[PDB]
Amino acid sequence: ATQWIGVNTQGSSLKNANYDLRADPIIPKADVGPWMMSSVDPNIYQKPLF
Amino acid sequence: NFLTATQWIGVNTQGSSLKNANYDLRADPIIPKADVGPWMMSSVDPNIYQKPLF
Amino acid sequence: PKNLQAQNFLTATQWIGVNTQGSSLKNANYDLRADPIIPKADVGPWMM
Amino acid sequence: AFPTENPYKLSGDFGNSTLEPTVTAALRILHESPAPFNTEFFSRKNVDFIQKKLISETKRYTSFDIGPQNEDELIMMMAGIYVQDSTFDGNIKAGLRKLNTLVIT
Amino acid sequence: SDYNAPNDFMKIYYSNIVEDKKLAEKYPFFGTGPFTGLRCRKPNNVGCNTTWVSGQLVELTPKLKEQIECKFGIQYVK
Amino acid sequence: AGGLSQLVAYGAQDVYLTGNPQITFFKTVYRRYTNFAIESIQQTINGS
Amino acid sequence: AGGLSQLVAYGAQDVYLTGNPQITFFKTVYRRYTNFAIESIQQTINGSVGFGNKVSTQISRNGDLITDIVVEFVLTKGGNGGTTYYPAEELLQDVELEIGGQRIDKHYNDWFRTYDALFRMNDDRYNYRRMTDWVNNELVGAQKRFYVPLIFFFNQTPGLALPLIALQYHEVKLYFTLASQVQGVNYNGSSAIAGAAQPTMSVWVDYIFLDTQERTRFAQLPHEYLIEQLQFTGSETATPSATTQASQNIRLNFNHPTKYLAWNFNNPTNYGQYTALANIPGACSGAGTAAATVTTPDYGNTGTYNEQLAVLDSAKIQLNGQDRFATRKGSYFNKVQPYQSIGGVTPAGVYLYSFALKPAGRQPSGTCNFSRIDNATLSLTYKTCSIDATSPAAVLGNTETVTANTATLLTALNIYAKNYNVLRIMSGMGGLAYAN
Amino acid sequence: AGGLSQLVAYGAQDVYLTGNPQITFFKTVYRRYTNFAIESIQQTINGSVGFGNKVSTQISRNGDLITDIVVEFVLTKGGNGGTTYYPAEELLQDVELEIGGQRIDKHYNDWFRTYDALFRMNDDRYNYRRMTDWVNNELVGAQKRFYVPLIFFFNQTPGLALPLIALQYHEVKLYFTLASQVQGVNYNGSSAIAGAAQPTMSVWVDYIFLDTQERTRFAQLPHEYLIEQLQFTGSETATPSATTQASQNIRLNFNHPTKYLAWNFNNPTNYGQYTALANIPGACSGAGTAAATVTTPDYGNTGTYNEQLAVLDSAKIQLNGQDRFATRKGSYFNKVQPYQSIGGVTPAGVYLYSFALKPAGRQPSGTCNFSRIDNATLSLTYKTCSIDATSPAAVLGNTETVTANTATLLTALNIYAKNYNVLRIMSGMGGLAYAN
Amino acid sequence: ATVTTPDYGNTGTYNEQLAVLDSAKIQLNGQDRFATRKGSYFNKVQPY
Amino acid sequence: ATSPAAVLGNTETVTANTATLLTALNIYAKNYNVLRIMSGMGGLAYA
Amino acid sequence: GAAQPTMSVWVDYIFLDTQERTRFAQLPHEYLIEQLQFTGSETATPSA
Repeated sequence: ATQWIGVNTQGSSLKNANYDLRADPIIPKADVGPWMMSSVDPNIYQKPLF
Repeated sequence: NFLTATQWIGVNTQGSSLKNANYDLRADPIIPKADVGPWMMSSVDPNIYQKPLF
Repeated sequence: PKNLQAQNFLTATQWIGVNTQGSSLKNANYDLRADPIIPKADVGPWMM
Repeated sequence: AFPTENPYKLSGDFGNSTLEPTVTAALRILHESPAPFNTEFFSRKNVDFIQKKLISETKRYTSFDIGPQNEDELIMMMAGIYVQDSTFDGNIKAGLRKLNTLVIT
Repeated sequence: SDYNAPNDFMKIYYSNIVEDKKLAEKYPFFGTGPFTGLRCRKPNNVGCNTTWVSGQLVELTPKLKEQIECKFGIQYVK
Repeated sequence: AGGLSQLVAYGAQDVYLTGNPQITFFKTVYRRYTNFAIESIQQTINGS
Repeated sequence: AGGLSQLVAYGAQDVYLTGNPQITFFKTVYRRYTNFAIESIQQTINGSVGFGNKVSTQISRNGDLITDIVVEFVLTKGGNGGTTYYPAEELLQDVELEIGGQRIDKHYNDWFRTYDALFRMNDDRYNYRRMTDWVNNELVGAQKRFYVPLIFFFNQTPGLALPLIALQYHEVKLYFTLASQVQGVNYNGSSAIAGAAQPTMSVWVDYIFLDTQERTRFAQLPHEYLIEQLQFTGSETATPSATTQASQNIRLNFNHPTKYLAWNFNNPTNYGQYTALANIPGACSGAGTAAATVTTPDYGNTGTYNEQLAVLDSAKIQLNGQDRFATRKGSYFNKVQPYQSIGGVTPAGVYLYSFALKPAGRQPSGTCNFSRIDNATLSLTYKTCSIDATSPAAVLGNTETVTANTATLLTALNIYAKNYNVLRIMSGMGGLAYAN
Repeated sequence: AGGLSQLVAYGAQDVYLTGNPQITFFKTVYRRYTNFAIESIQQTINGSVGFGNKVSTQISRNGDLITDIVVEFVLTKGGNGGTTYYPAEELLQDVELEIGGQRIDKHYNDWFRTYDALFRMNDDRYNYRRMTDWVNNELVGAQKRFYVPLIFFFNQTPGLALPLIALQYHEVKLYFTLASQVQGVNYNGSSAIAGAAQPTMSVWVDYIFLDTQERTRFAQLPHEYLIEQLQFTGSETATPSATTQASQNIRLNFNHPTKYLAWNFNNPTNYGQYTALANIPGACSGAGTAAATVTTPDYGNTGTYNEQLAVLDSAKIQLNGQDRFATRKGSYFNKVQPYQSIGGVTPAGVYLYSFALKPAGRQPSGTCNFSRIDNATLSLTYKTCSIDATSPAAVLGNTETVTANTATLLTALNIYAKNYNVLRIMSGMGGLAYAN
Repeated sequence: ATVTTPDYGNTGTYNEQLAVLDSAKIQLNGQDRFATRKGSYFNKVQPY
Repeated sequence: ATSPAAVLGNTETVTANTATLLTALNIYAKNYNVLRIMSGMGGLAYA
Repeated sequence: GAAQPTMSVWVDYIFLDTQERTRFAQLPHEYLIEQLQFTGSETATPSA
């Protein structure tokens, strides 16, 4: 499979990154509208440290 | 004999301003006013009364 | 030669540029619109 | 010996399309708005009648089997005869009877 | 501004801008000819007899028909 | 006037061109394709 | 790394480009074609060949289909370098095409010059010039073989090939008018060149032969081909010398659906001169030195690109007494319209207005039908011919509304229309479907 | 003998060519189309047209959809022949397309020059230059009408024409910024030209008029157009005169499936200069004689094909720290990628790397989607700028790793990303699907 | 006689040779309302 | 303008050199509107 | 000899308590805000 080169785990997640030490709350990708669809990811912290 | 109140356009009502006007002579069939998505909505009413002459 | 389903015999060449009857109407559609149909009762010498 | 299906210059000439009906095309060249007389005469059911009537009558007069005729030429003929003679007083059936008679002849 | 308050997100919108929801549900079609600009039921100009007043399109309920008919010379011909 | 004077000047002769149309020019549909990437890679030359 | 890195980088936007793939660019499958062979055959020219003579050829049913036709001439040049300008194109004054005596088309030498000016492009024009001219500074006495491909509907692509099989009763014939005057070959300006030779002429037809089952189908089936035709008649115009920018309303006598209207203004005595002459390079014999005379061109450089020496200021077309577009300046029709429609470069003095999105293509793309237009008018405005043509300081240093005093010689007006028809062939006979 | 002798030469190898025929080349089939008419209509400009001024125009709804748009300028030249270089598009400094209050994209004068320099070829590039510059050695004081076609997603092909009837609630408008300094018209280098006239401008929009049946569908049905847009942010470079080859890593900020990245290096003090100036023919003002000065170009000849004067030595594109391909020399991006991707000639100083097979077209053919790349970097290596620009013996007599000392002035880096988006139109309102 | 000061009591005249306007046209939404007329049309015929 | 020979005997499209003084352009329109009077107060119907 | 300016952009961030952060992150919001519309024009300042 073409990811034999390695998984791009960053994806798009840092384009609008969280620079806080507190994790951002999860904001689900709910109905938006036809002219302002985004393509980042929420970049949820995997370890909140709290 | 009062001209303002009719069946057609109704009572005490002006057609308001026209923006994004149809400069063409064609009817430019009306697309119903609706809000499709939360952003970049227009408050311009279509030129409803522009006669289907063709 | 009887199975002539691939043949196409009609040729409407005499019918291009035809007016309502033999008059010179400058066929050209000068009126940029609909031109609705005029009812025609076939009563000749005296219309009614 | 002979092919029974024509590799037309334009295949699927009328029918097999949703962009515009046959009637609208006729109305443009006529420069006329829709009316019951126009919408019946240039209808698919009337064109189908005419195509089948021509195939059956030809086979009755001759010994030859013919298929449907070039529709582009037929619709131009229908509109041409229509303009030259479209006489009715509102009696649509009587007018179509005369007009279809002229197209078939 | 109050903290212990409901989130007033588009509530004014849903009640006072939108698309005349209740009217449109009962009257899905638009006027086709001389009465273009009025909303009603059925194609052409049939399931109608609606009116436009100083603000928005409204249903011409018998109460409104009388309030206007008794004051203005409208014969309300269908 | 303008583009309208040409649209009304429509005749029987146009059925071959615009009658019962099959395509338009102003609403193109592009074909979807198999995803690929192009890369230029150094080869090793064997010899002097 | 590399391309694989690009691939594993995918997302929401991508579905619009690669979801549920329909084509793969790396698996082209070629279609199998009915067999055929191509050969070139020389036709008989009936009539005396020469300057001012008219000859014709009745084209033989040597093959099954006819496509490309090339007329060749062998000429000896009567002048030196720069004295000729498409001498084979001028000589071929016109070509008339008949099938069964029915006129299908007719092209003129000036149309060939306009066609080169508008629709030929991509170094084909240079090779074309090589076929029609002396392009290497050749001297008096040089002999050269010239080729003037014909540009009828069945000449430019096999898909419009004219069936020979299906025409058992109608002959295909071409008529050729050979110019009485060809610059640098038998005349230099208006003066005859003593000893000039008469041309050697030959008409070559390329035939296509079909295999067994295909040629059978061609004999059995009717044929409908999309036809390109030229509509033309010449007229006179009025170019003013001073104080005014003259207008002229020219009636457009056309009766078909068209791709475009194209026109030029020329000096009737100098084949291809569509601009004023001036004492600047390429626009005058002797340009740049005291011998310069702005009444005679440096013929070989006749085609130039500076619209300053062009006579047209603005043009509008009216259809049924209605403006078709707001009046545009001549530069629009010389440069802008052919840019967006053809993608070529048009020399100064030649203009086109299209009705089609792709007037250079075989695929129809929008037409104006002059069978339902009554008084169509081309309204032309000329710029004032006040610049002294002999003074470069003025020739290249003035306003948009004036041109040289020598533009008044461009008295011949040529308006062309490029239209549609359909050639129907059934039961051994051919003819046009539309004859208006 | 003849063609028949070839048809009989049927062998085993032909079952892949002429066996079980699928197509015949002698039967053109063209597809039938909706009736439409083309009209060019003048727009009203809101604001004062002039040097350094900003104006805007709202596009009227006179037709159903928009294809090309041509900006027309009228200029008076303030210098002698050779003092201008595409002044029409340098004046047209910024064009911004806005649909319903949302920006689509914007084009820069440098982008028009790059697009022209990169994608237009032969007859097309020349006719473009004719529309935007003075190309026939014209003199000071001459007046010329210029036409600058716009190149938005809907301007070169009708397939993506913008549907006005589908946009009854949104206004479509263009913003224009005009340059304050235009070489040879308002300024000569940094010096103002006294008496220079202000430009006159008009914006022409190509309107398409449809038939009623197609108009109804367009108005009522939702649409998705697959369109291209330009993304751009400028930057700066540095290259030393001697000791080292400069390296530079510029971080890119692009967001969509991208067809290609094109870039150039320029001297902002002039217009169109993408190479060093040198005392060789056409490479500086006065080149070849004692008056030659390598600080000022021979402006009308600014564009060159001599990459020796170009500053870039080599480059690679890196995505997330992983090289997308191994390092290439500047001449590779100038000569090979446009050879494979476009098929024309790219002048020196203009560089391209394509991700698409044929980015010159509009049918998608391979894209790099930068919305999924965390850090995209263009890594540059510059040539050593040690060659004395004034000595032809050293300028034309040197190696790959060195260029002229005047190359150090090409301090601006302009990277243009042409990429895909989706234009969604629903209930008379427009805008783009993705925005990041 | 002067031509800088009128004979004020006779200011109103009928000779269009002293008029400013050569021709006029009215356009509505970019379309002509009628074809161009000379100034005398508007002074003599429309009021007729 | 001072020579009757040139003023009263000239062409269709040429006027007096003194016409250049008529620099003020005055364009009038007469339109319809409606005066509504209710409860002692009047005003325009259309704005 | 004039020096180039050196820029620094400082942004005042608010750190909210946790409960309010949830309200902001997941609930939808409207703000009634100002914006500026601007185009340039030319004056007609007279002389004497």
